[PDB]
Amino acid sequence: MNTVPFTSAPIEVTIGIDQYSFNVKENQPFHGIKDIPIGHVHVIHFQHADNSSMRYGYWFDCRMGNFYIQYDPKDGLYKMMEERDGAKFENIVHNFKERQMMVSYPKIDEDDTWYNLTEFVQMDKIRKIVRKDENQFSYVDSSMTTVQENELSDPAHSLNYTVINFKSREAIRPGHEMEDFLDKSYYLNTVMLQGIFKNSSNYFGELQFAFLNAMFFGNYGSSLQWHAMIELICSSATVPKHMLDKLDEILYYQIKTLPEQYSDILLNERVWNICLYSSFQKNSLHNTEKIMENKYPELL
Amino acid sequence: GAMNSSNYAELFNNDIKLFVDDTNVYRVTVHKTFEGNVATKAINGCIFTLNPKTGHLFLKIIHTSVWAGQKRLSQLAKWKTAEEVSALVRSLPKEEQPKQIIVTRKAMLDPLEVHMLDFPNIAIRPTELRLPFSAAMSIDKLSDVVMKATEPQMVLFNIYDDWLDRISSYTAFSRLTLLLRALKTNEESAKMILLSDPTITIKSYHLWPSFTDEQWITIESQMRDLILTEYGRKYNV
Ligand SMILES: COc1ccc(N=O)c(O)c1
Repeated sequence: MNTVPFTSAPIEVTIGIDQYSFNVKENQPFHGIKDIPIGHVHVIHFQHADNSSMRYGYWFDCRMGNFYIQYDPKDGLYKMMEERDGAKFENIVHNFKERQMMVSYPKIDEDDTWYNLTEFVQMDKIRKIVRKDENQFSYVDSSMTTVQENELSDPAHSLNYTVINFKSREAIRPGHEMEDFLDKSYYLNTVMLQGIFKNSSNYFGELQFAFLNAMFFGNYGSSLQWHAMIELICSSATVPKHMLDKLDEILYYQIKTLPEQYSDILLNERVWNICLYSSFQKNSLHNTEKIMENKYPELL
Repeated sequence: GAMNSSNYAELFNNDIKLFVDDTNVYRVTVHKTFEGNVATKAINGCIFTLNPKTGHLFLKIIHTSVWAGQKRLSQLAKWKTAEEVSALVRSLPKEEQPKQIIVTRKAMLDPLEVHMLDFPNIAIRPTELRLPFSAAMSIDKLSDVVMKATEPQMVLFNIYDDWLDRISSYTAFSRLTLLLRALKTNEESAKMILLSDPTITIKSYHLWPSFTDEQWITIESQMRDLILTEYGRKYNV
């Protein structure tokens, strides 16, 4: 189990750690989060009590370094930093645990939710979508735009998701216009899976990361990317059977985790109705269709 | 975006543009089978691709053999239209290629956009306007060449005959839509009006009769009467 200590909490803030969250009051004696499960990426995220504008946070993997949080009163945010001095850090952490100034990552033992949301997400792939090579952790916020969004403006603060565009020369083979537009299998299997992602695990990893950024930060370009990646699979007549079964599991846990009150803004009516009821894979997503129909029958 | 009631004189500026109407590409007759089921038989069709400024009509004849062994023909027809329009554009010299193509039916947008990916600077536009081009097959010479075709064929016409010698494009298009609107509402009466006077003939190289300026005003007024008549016969007014 790993620990992310906090130097202090000088401003009142709601802190998230993965799908959990808690409120910290202005200058409350809070010194971090302990008992963080090893083996998964994690995200620690923030929403200030006095300006809910800009949810922001940090993706990290405790196996890659010792990380802590420190408020910067000049830039006005909680910043993740890495401590290279391992003994300084163990020293800091041990003192804060002895004084019981830390919240415990509150994982129920039955619960596989976080694993199921991050199964294919790798820190190495996050760091290629979020480019800031001097840090081992990645900052994301509500306002960051995607490469695709910028094409339609600061490139250093962009989310470099894989561009997917159904009416593009990449998506459409000369001479197979109708075939390729109505059945996206070429674009999914040859262009994206074989060509760009290399394998379905990397594809699902980016799909999962896009969802989590949409959910945790309200990042609109991330929600667009998540829906495009779902639509590309559902709009393909030929999909490896293992991918369809895994996609059903992935989407099920994403829909299960979504706050009931954010479904109006995080779920695209067209994509979901098309995917569950009109597409080639209309009959291949049983678990996702069941939870969607019981939880969000309005959208449909 | 869409060409509507507010932005149509753009039809007659000097940016090359084409209307594309696909309503006569896939044509069928429905009939009973010996077993009392229903079946269709395709007949030859055509793409109606028109420069409204010059009157140049690129009539691509769609021979029934293009449907042989194909499924979902109404969907295929839109993609075949887009394939042929794209082929036409590529066949034209660069300085003759359109800047815009306006499709009369919105279902042509995605097929044409996808076929024209190589031409990102050609704008593909819908129109809220209700243009009467489905009635093109009521023009005897166009119907004749479509039905006589035994293979795919492109035939070029000027749908304005020599009108542009005497009137503007604006007025010429105006006349064409009125003629076609009349043929669409009551083809029999429309053709009666156009040929009632055997002394006015259609030149071998023309589609419409050789009306004087004054006779065109009469004709035009008779076509408006006919359209209003049918509007009353229809709605009882
Ligand atoms: C002279 O231009 C036009 C353009 C559209 C028309 N009807 O939709 C029309 O009759 C005349």
